[PDB]
Amino acid sequence: TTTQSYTNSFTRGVYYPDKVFRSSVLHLTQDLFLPFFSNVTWFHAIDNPVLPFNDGVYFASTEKSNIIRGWIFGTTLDSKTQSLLIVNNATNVFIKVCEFQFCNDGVYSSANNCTFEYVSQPFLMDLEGKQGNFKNLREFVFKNIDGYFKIYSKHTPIIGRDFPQGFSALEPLVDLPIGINITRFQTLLALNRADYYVGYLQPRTFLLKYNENGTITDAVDCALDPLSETKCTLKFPNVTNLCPFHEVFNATRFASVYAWNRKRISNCVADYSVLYNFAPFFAFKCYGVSPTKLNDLCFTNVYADSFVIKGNEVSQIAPGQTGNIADYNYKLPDDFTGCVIAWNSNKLDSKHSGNYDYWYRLFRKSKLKPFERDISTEIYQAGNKPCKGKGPNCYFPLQSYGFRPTYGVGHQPYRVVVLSFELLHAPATVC
Ligand SMILES: *[C@@H]1O[C@H](CO)[C@@H](O[C@@H]2O[C@H](CO)[C@@H](O)[C@H](O)[C@@H]2O)[C@H](O)[C@H]1NC(C)=O
Ligand SMILES: *[C@@H]1O[C@H](CO)[C@@H](O)[C@H](O)[C@H]1NC(C)=O
Ligand SMILES: *[C@@H]1O[C@H](CO)[C@@H](O)[C@H](O)[C@H]1NC(C)=O
Ligand SMILES: *[C@@H]1O[C@H](CO)[C@@H](O)[C@H](O)[C@H]1NC(C)=O
Ligand SMILES: *[C@@H]1O[C@H](CO)[C@@H](O)[C@H](O)[C@H]1NC(C)=O
Ligand SMILES: *[C@@H]1O[C@H](CO)[C@@H](O)[C@H](O)[C@H]1NC(C)=O
Ligand SMILES: *[C@@H]1O[C@H](CO)[C@@H](O)[C@H](O)[C@H]1NC(C)=O
Repeated sequence: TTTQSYTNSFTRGVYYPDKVFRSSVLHLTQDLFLPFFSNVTWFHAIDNPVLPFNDGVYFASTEKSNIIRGWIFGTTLDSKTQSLLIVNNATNVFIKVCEFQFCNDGVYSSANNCTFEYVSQPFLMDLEGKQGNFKNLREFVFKNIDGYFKIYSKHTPIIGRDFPQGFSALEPLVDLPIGINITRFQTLLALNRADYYVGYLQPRTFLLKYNENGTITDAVDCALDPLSETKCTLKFPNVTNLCPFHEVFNATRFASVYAWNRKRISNCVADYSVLYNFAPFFAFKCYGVSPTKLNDLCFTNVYADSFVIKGNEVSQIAPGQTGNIADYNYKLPDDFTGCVIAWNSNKLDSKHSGNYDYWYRLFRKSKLKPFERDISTEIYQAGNKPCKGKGPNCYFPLQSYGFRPTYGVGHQPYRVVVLSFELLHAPATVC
């Protein structure tokens, strides 16, 4: 079973917003943070309630050695939507993104459209002074800002008070881009023959005091108390491996725009001159960076979203645009920093007697959020009758991009690959 008693969080759950060292400074940040004094649910164990996930979750736990392994994320937690899994097995982790089926207790039996996994050093550290009284308190913070699942942690012992209220910062451990939809949240247990602290983050403005050593000593909220609000107001590397752009441009089944195959590029040397050779460029509209000055810049990560679309939709693809593709199929974010590449390909998307392999979505319940995929076949509703049967007033969502060797250029196949560069203060992986 379990219990759902409520307690107070006090001044707890503040993590270094960036990776920028600061000294004798009173830097003010706006991001997701756990509100000061803000209602954290303390649970027990002796079944395992699936907790809602929104705007990140603050998770703390006090245990003897180990009874909590990891966490599960995703939506509907079934074999119809991709899901996460972060079990800290033994002295390592097991992070992965896969459409997990079920276990109802080997935590999954899914080996389908999965892979896309990330392993790393274990997130569980325990030390004892020859005695078990050293009940170290493990605090974690997770968030899913436009994917890029972020994870923060900090282990601190000498827990003489239930949920110490003293200040404690949180250091990041790993930042892997899952790029999925997360709404639910669940936790794993262990075996044997008082923990589960859970708080939710909300968008707040924090004012943080930084020590000369960079350690965050004190922080004050700016939306909690009149005094707090007033106080707030007054306050290239050793790489030679050429990037796989070759395959990116030498693929044969650049997917349809309804499933934009995103390709992450890292640990490589990006000489775009090869990118200039596998494509008589018809459109090289770069927004965040000048294409001439691309060989003197270092990007922490590069994303190569590849999809073939029609001619007008090439002009459609741009930051802040409109159309049946820019709303329901692929929406580039407004502050895009990257390049779009669209050369012609009427030799691989054509044949006599025709071809209709490709696809696109004219019918979605809402607009597509920036960099989000929506692969699903649901009949669009009309009137007040939910169909899923197909016909008038009952429409299938995606209609075909049937390509043939003889259309006008406005209808001719256009191979589009869009590069999303990362120009932000962080370890440079691509140069
Ligand atoms: C910031 O860094 C200083 C230089 O390392 C710290 O001073 C030291 O403190 C350690 C023990 O904490 C001593 O062993 C050493 O001799 C020296 O005095 C200083 O404490 C630290 N300030 C912090 C962590 O707030
Ligand atoms: C906060 O916790 C108190 C004590 O259990 C409870 O009465 C109150 O309703 C909680 N507020 C919210 C919004 O959860
Ligand atoms: C946990 O599972 C991962 C799966 O890749 C494995 O690499 C790791 O070695 C395991 N943990 C251990 C044995 O410490
Ligand atoms: C994987 O997804 C494709 C469509 O994207 C679907 O046809 C296929 O059945 C899926 N496989 C599984 C079971 O994950
Ligand atoms: C994440 O989950 C919801 C429900 O599954 C889904 O509609 C959407 O992709 C995400 N949330 C919203 C409303 O943006
Ligand atoms: C490259 O190797 C040299 C020699 O070992 C080392 O000093 C340097 O720090 C390395 N650079 C990077 C970015 O790893
Ligand atoms: C792909 O094939 C070879 C490399 O295998 C290359 O010469 C050719 O230009 C490539 N074609 C395109 C369109 O990228």
